[PDB]
Amino acid sequence: VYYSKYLNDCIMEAELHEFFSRELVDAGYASCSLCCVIIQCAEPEVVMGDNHYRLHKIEYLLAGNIWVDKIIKRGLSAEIMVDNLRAKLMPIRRAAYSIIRTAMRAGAAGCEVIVAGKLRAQRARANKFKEGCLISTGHPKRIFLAEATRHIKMRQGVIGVKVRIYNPNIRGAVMPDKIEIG
Amino acid sequence: MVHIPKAVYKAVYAHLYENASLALKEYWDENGKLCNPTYLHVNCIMQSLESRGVVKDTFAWRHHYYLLTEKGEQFIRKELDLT
Amino acid sequence: GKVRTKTIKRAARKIVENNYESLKPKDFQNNKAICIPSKRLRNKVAGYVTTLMNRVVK
Amino acid sequence: TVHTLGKKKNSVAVAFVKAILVNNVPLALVRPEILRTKVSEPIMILGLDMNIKVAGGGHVSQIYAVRQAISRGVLASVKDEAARSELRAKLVSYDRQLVVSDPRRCEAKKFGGRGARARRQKSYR
Amino acid sequence: KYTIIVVGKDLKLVERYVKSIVKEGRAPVRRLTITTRKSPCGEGTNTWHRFELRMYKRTFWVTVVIPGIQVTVE
Amino acid sequence: SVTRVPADVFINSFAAHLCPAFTDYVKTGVSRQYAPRDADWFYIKAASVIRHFYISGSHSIGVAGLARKYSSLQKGKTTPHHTKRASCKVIRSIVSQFLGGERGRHIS
Amino acid sequence: ETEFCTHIAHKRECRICGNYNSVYRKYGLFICRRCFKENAGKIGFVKL
RNA sequence: ACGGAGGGGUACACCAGACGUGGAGUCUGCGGCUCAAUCUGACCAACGCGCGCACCUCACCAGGCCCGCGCGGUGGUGCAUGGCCGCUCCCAGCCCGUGGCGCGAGCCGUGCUCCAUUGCGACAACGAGCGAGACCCCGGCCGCGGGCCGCGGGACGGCCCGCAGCGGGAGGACGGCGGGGCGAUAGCAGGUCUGUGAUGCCCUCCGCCCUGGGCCGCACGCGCGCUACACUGGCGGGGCCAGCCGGCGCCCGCGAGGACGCGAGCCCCCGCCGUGGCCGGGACCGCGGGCUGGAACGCCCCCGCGCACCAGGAAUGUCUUGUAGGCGCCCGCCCCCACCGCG
Ligand SMILES: [K+]
Ligand SMILES: [K+]
Ligand SMILES: [K+]
Ligand SMILES: [K+]
Ligand SMILES: [K+]
Ligand SMILES: [K+]
Ligand SMILES: [K+]
Ligand SMILES: [K+]
Ligand SMILES: [K+]
Ligand SMILES: [K+]
Ligand SMILES: [K+]
Ligand SMILES: [K+]
Ligand SMILES: [K+]
Repeated sequence: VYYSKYLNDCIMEAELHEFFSRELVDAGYASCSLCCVIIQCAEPEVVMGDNHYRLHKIEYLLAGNIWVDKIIKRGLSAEIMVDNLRAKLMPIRRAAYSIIRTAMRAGAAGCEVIVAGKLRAQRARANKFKEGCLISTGHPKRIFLAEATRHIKMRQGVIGVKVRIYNPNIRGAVMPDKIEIG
Repeated sequence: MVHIPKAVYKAVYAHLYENASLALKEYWDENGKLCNPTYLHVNCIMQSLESRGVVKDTFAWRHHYYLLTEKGEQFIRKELDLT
Repeated sequence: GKVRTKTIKRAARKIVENNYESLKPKDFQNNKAICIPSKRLRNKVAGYVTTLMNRVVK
Repeated sequence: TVHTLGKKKNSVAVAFVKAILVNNVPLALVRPEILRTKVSEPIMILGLDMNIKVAGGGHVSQIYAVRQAISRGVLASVKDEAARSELRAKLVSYDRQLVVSDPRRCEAKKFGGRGARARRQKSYR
Repeated sequence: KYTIIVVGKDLKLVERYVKSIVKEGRAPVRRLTITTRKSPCGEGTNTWHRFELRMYKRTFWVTVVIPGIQVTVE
Repeated sequence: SVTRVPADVFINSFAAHLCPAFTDYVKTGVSRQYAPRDADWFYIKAASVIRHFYISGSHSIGVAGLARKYSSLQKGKTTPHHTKRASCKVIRSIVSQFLGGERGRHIS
Repeated sequence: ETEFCTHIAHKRECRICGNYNSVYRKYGLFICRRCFKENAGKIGFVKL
């Protein structure tokens, strides 16, 4: 039995991710890895404040190192951008079209956004804005597609938003469908 | 205003110019894991420290997480007579 | 299987018009000249190629 | 030195053949005395000193693994010859399972029923 | 003499790690599994989620740094 | 060897070649609802247990390993039927009789 | 003052939400099936 | 949309069969009744469903502490909402750019075949995408490597016959690969605020805890199941084989069950009983002995007591290979305990 140790490592990695999703919302959290914790984030320059005081305070709130990479393409990640839609709440059409446009310039090959809540007159409906090509079936869904959903604590009722980004082009494996013949 | 020693040990788990940080498991042993005064003595006062803003909090899986401010550390300067 | 999708057939056309010379009316050999991101996909496209050859001869 | 295997469902039979034992109990003393015939079929339709170790599954599978092992272990006796080519022919004209293993295995259970096809009764009232 | 136990959940990472340790130089797989009703409450067709998790040993009775890999020596 | 003769002959012809009183008012287990009937059964059980030991030449068998060797079902209970073990005192005592290491016992 | 929490019983609740009911303790997961679905994904449990 | 309208397809929906269910006792859920409370949801797609009720879990009842002896709330509102789920549907469908027709709602794009809007080929339409397929997982046969695990090969409607493809043969481990995972657009005033630091708006300050009880009460009608109704059987002694992975020696004690320590059932063989509610069937009850636990009302074991039941009306369900069915084992909730569910 060498596996209690590793399983508790997994559950504590879940801990650190969810805590970071509660807290580092200010600085575009994405994800973290456990090893010496190495963190995928959207700007490190604030998570390290002046004189690293806050970063050290966090490390010592992981007792009761921390080193951080950079998200090179901000708009490809369905997490900091769904936080962006959290921020913009300002008209729905324009908010979600900016949400799409940033991803499409950043290099998404498909993108779309779903919104549901009491938008007009005491009734929930569901908007769906969209741009480009998307897929939803089989194993490649878990590689190339990316989904993220967020609750919003509105003045009136809660607002659910989903951002879905499709990248069939990464530096990696080739889709079983596309067979470039030359 | 219950126990002056209790309400000083709870501050003692704050390194003032250093960077310790506090967490709280809210059982509601029966003593804390940090020093050994009771969870209850920690919890009653930490409500007030939240109201004042000597410290701020987030929360994740039944576990209070705190972090110390500028103004709160100023407040503690005089309660521990440091410089 | 029975029916081949247009992905397979679209492949088979370009492949055979590009290697009319190299292709024989057998399957083992035609595999090499097709050797796509999967080996079963390879298998199916080569299966259609092996038929296109003995259909273009006659 | 000769190696041979035999399979039925989860039954694995190992045979060392050299110029007859099944689980240390000789041929005609293996438990199912009715299926003893079924075991002894190849020997009489077609010695050396063979030796077997077999486990897995149940009685009938043990039988269909040891029998098939002994068939292969004397099929590999002569080499590169017309006997090497016609023994397997008499074995097939007895049963093709006397060479090639049977590939059937139980299909897994799926929720909402006791087995692989039986559901539970559907009552509207 | 020295004992090495090296463990990880992802077969690719584990195989890489054994491949890049011999660049220097029965405990089989078992699986951690659960089944559980898909829905929150108890209404509708009884469908089930079946979760699964295999994790591996590699044994090195000795006579790269990969995050998610676990090592003990004893 | 002994293997070259069958067991259903060995047990009987060896009980015919061989003694507590708890033999009376005892069933062979909580499975069996009646005590056995052929009052030679204690000789027969003893010959069985020794025919089962001499098989195991190297490793040490045990007495729970022997009650688990002699098991059957429990029924008349309205429920799906479960397998139960036999008694322990009987087999331990038969082993002690036939006895005159690290664990259990062994042959010779 | 001398009655508050006398009784002894299992203190079994989920570690993520706080539900007294329907907690898995296999392997020592100490969590509930509802909570399990939205956090098992990265604790590691996957579907095949 | 629908038609007791025509035409073309298809599925265990029917055919041919098999195994059942409805008739008995029994476990479990629902109603209705009773109650200080018997907390509550849901009526194909509610009803072994909301993961195992002595205490806690508990939302409900009889009492009692805190702040006998703003804040919290398992309060409401799923017809105020988010996410997850079910279902229409695992159906084969959905839809864009430029052009054409029309005042416009709109239309166009969108025979031969396959499991399939899969394709052939034709066309005021040309050209793309999703869903389908591909993909992932498991399991069959064969190689190199390590010491079974982990890296690759192999199967394709390929061969030979008869008329995009329907047929017949051959070889091979497997023949048209097999069991599963995932799953389009559009939605339904299904279900779920009682799973959560999801939550708007109302009401309570109904918060937390302590003891005792109830949810398990019972003429009664439902549903899912378990053991039967025997001779293709029951009983007594013996033989011996699994897989999902897994501790057992010394003893005591009829047994169950204690104190101390260390690393499979069917089936087969041989006998008995002899068509008799019999030795089928094992409910209901009367003593004892044990385990859990602060606490038995929970569970085991020993003797005795031997109910109903003779194959079940009107009705009704499921299934094509290691499949139905028979046999048993294991994991979940779990102080103890499976008749349940996942295997
Ligand atoms: K249900
Ligand atoms: K149900
Ligand atoms: K109570
Ligand atoms: K025209
Ligand atoms: K017009
Ligand atoms: K159209
Ligand atoms: K047309
Ligand atoms: K047309
Ligand atoms: K036209
Ligand atoms: K290896
Ligand atoms: K390996
Ligand atoms: K909810
Ligand atoms: K209150």
